[PDB]
Amino acid sequence: CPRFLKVKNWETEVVLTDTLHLKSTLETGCTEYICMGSIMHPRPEDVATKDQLFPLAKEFIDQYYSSIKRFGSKAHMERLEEVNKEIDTTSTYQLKDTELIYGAKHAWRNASRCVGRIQWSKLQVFDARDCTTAHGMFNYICNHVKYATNKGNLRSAITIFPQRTDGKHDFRVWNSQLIRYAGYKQPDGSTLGDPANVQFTEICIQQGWKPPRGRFDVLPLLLQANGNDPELFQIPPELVLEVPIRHPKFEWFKDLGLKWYGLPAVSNMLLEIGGLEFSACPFSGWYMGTEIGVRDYCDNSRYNILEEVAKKMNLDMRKTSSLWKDQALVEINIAVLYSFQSDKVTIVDHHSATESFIKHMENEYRCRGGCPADWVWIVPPMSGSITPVFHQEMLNYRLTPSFEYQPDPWNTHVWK
Amino acid sequence: RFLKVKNWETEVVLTDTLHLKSTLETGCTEYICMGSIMHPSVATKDQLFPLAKEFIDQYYSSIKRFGSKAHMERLEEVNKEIDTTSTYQLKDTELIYGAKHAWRNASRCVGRIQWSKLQVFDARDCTTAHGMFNYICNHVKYATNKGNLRSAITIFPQRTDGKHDFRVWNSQLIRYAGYKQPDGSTLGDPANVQFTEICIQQGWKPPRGRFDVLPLLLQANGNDPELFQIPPELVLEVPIRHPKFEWFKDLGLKWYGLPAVSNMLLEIGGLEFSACPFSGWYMGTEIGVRDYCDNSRYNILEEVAKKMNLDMRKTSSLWKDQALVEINIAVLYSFQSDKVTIVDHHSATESFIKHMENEYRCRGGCPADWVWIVPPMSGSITPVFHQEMLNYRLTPSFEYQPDPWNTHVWK
Ligand code: HEM
Ligand code: HEM
Ligand SMILES: Cc1cc(N)nc2cc(-c3ccc4c(c3)CN(C)CCO4)ccc12
Ligand SMILES: Cc1cc(N)nc2cc(-c3ccc4c(c3)CN(C)CCO4)ccc12
Ligand SMILES: Cc1cc(N)nc2cc(-c3ccc4c(c3)CN(C)CCO4)ccc12
Ligand SMILES: Cc1cc(N)nc2cc(-c3ccc4c(c3)CN(C)CCO4)ccc12
Ligand SMILES: [Zn+2]
Repeated sequence: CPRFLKVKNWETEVVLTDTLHLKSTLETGCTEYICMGSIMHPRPEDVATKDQLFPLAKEFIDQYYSSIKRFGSKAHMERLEEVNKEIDTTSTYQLKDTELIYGAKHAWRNASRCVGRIQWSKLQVFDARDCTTAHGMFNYICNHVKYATNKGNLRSAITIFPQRTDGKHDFRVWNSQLIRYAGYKQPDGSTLGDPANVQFTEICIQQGWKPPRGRFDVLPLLLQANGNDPELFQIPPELVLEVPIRHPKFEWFKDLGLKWYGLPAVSNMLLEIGGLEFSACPFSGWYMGTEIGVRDYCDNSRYNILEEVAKKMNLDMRKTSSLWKDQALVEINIAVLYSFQSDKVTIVDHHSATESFIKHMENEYRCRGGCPADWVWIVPPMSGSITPVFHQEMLNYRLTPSFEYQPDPWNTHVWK
Repeated sequence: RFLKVKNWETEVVLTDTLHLKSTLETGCTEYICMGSIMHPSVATKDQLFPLAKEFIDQYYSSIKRFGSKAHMERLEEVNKEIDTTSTYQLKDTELIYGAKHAWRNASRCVGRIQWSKLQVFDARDCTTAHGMFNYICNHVKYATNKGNLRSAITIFPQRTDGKHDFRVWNSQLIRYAGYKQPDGSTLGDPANVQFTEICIQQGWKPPRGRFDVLPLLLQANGNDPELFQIPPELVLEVPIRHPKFEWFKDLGLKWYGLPAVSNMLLEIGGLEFSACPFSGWYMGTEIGVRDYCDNSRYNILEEVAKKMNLDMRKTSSLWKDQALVEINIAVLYSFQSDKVTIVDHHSATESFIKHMENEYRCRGGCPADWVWIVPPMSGSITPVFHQEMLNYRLTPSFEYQPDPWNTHVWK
């Protein structure tokens, strides 16, 4: 590996120099002969053995004491010794509160696919490592939602449940986000509600949930403590801030009956710090408008929102070259942004977010020596080339602490 | 080993074995991916013969005559020719095969379902810039075809010692000049400001309009390049108007019909063709008229939004996005109305998915660069957005080469 790699911005001609990639610890999936940059992800018995844990913990503790300008100190050496004794005698170790907070913020700071990382150091960390039951998890999650929502002035936050021990006592949130709408596949094939959530909805109903069978039924929480079987809980509806979607010019848009929830809280990823694995760690921020997945709702039978909007706009839907899909996609995204701003719910448009990210990326190159960034996920899903990330070259690599994918729990769980 | 790629809308999984036959580096490593870097990075007798062999082998394998009589005879003939001349010459059949397969292997090209329909013009006998101009005129006339555009490539003599290169200095056969105004705005096409100044310094007398077709600057056998004017009756153009906004035509915009890329290098069996202009037809989003100045301060993007009376105070109004869609509607509407071949990004990406399926079935895979295949607008409502791809470098190939004015020893 060469010591300095350059990235160029082809609009501004600015060149940045990356050295931070020398600190990457996980494989990308690419090789010198093949690039897997567009692959989305390139057993339970296995937890870190003692001998695998030692070097990962040292690397994290070193990095932590380096960041607080205490590298090589008495404090640093005593912590190393203390961690090594814990691993020696218990096969694991416990993070200090300060290291837990540092590790969670840097897992976000290192998330190469996240365009909102300019915010990385303003993360509220909730330590739920004292949790023991699904009821306790529900309590912790309700407080998280209430704190993060903050009556529409959203605050990014993470709640960290106990780390993995032997792999048979994992804490898991089975939801993919804390707030999602149910989806119901009808006998004739059409979809009621959110088609993205049909499978998990079926699991909840299988587990005993009584579905209202509407378009916007907030799913229950499915929570697993200490490897036990997961248990169902209803989020108090007053904790779920929602926004009705309307359009600033099209009076008929509201008649589509659409709304969306304010808080994106992803809960099916894994947080890795110093070799420790926090398999339940829901984190939340606020939305970028393009993320809001209302366009895939069915309006009726075979017409989704995108098509219905085009019909109501009276666009020519016969030929594709009329760009009716593009026109309707813009109007939907205009409606989303206008509705959140009107109700004073935090949201960011893709122009502002990518513009902030470029400034963040420059600051990180200057102050940190690099900024891992996954162009394939950073560029927004519409109007790519008119955002400043499109012509920005990026280097992708995996730093630790990190957020990682993990198997869906229903595939791996051993039912009691 | 075998590698799988999933489409997350259709859940189709394809299995890639063809990447195993790749031997040029991508730029990535196990620890750093350079998928968004635009370019991450003469032949001796010893280097040449294995490359020539590999290509001859795959050629005779493709015509199902591997290990045949004529196959063995060709390897011996090529080997002897490298030994005595330090290079070798491709047969016409091989030249056509190689050119089509360089297109087939262009991982960044969404239009490759057409790869086998390519008219190849052998210009390896050319000796002078005048001859290059002749070959290029014939290429343009054939490819334009009164608006029924036909894909084509013209291939000039291969590199020898590196001091006698043939080069087309233009980036495309047809482009508009760009004039940086002391004002501060740009007259004409801002993307061509540098080459425009090189043409002026070379003696071109600029008309200083908005749509001045640049002269050809042609370099034969390493000599200094020479200027030529393409006959205007050969340059097919389309006035840009809008099917609903009658004021769009008042922006006075137009574009040329023939995209013909002339600054890339074609590599076949170890031989290097530094002058090989290739042309097809446009995808509507490629047409970079949005970056024109309408006045001394506002973009076509800004001018369109202004005439649509959009709110341009805040980005969240998405005025840029709205105007961008309307400019692309007009481009497509204008080419179709004038019966000039064009493809929209929905049809093109849809065709590319079908191309991938074909290629995985018959070839074992298809190298594809997601970063370049996804169109520059409305990405997620095209079928390629959710299509996983594998990117790898197969030869024959089209390659980047430095601008000739940074390497040329002037005399
Ligand atoms: C504060 C406002 C935030 C915004 C606007 C934002 C924006 C985004 C967007 C637009 C994506 C890609 C979405 C997609 O492709 O569908 C993303 C991905 C991601 N975000 Fe952020 N994010 C925010 C906060 C956070 C926080 C607080 C965390 C964690 C502490 C986080 C961690 C991640 C990760 C790990 C990914 C990649 C997920 C994956 O690989 O599957 N984000 N973010
Ligand atoms: C026939 C219709 C064709 C269409 C619609 C088409 C479309 C495109 C598009 C949209 C791009 C990317 C454009 C950009 O990023 O600005 C591209 C790239 C490319 N095209 Fe095609 N193309 C066509 C024909 C051809 C032909 C005939 C050749 C050569 C024989 C070719 C070779 C290439 C190459 C080499 C690239 C990548 C350039 C690079 O690596 O820098 N294309 N094509
Ligand atoms: C905190 C936060 C705020 C926000 N506005 N967007 C976010 C988007 C993601 C995200 C985006 C894509 C994605 C996944 C998560 C899940 N992985 C595991 C599957 C692949 O797809 C995560 C967190 C977000
Ligand atoms: C290559 C690539 C780049 C990028 N930026 N995002 C991607 C997102 C997905 C994705 C994954 C799961 C998913 C959906 C999208 C949404 N729909 C289709 C419902 C099913 O859930 C797949 C590939 C992506
Ligand atoms: C034949 C044909 C038809 C068509 N419709 N589009 C095309 C686009 C390209 C192309 C696209 C992008 C690009 C470059 C060329 C030049 N390289 C050297 C720098 C990187 O940028 C090439 C050929 C095309
Ligand atoms: C990462 C990436 C992906 C992609 N799909 N396309 C890209 C195109 C360029 C590009 C490079 C040079 C250039 C222009 C575009 C055109 N304008 C900006 C005039 C100046 O020349 C750079 C990066 C790209
Ligand atoms: Zn890569």
